[PDB]
Amino acid sequence: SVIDPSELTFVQEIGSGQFGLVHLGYWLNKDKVAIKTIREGAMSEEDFIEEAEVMMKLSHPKLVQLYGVCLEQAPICLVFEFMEHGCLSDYLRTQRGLFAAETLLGMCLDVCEGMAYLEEACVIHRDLAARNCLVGENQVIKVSDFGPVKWASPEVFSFSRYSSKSDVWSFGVLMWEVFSEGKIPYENRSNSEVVEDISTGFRLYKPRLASTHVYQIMNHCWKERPEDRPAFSRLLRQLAEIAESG
Ligand SMILES: N#Cc1cccc(Cn2cc(NC(=O)c3[nH]nc4ccccc34)cn2)c1
Repeated sequence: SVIDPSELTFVQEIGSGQFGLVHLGYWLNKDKVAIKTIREGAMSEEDFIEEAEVMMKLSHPKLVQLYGVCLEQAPICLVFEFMEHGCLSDYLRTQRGLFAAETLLGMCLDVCEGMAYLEEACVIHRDLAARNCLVGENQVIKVSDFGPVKWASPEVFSFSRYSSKSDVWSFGVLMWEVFSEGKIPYENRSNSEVVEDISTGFRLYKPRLASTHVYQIMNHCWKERPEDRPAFSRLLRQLAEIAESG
């Protein structure tokens, strides 16, 4: 669907990413929206439209939804549904010390449900992190930006070979982000240092709020070889097993 600039009311500025500015607005003085205006030079306008085109044909309750595309006036923008609490990364940083391990695991499950859908759809995310996840009504997590050495798997570090298994490693890191309440993976480590530690066999430490079982799954996502990593469909059942038990 096509949206006119006159149909949008820019209320306030709510974020600035590498690819553009995000605003809180209204469409047709009705629906509360998030307007993603393009950043010139950061990416081609064609790729900005294609990103949204792909997303509009992927329907899952745990993936962000668009209202449409506003192309008439530059800066060109994407009109998404509003996610009240914003990015998971920011929502974890503030609200830190208030989360329970039952809530945090439920967030991983929300993302895994979404990721298992994209996996079946043969769609590779390539940048799955807490910053690319959005918190909405009743703390539901939705995946966004489905059109970063700290989230990269060894195949990505040295050979740039992305797969659903590359996203599995990323999800393992996203899990650490979630159970660390927004903390940065490999805190004061350089890109060269992250590659060296992982290549030697080292991995992110067990976060305080995570159980031994949670870390067991994290380490299953962090297997050097991608064939020894579970698919998101297997991963989803693994997390649910601990969700109902203890
Ligand atoms: N009401 C309100 C309100 C006013 C100011 C800030 C906030 C918190 N906040 C919410 C967001 N939401 C988003 O950024 C957001 N929502 N859907 C999105 C889709 C794509 C990218 C970003 C999106 C960001 N900050 C909420």
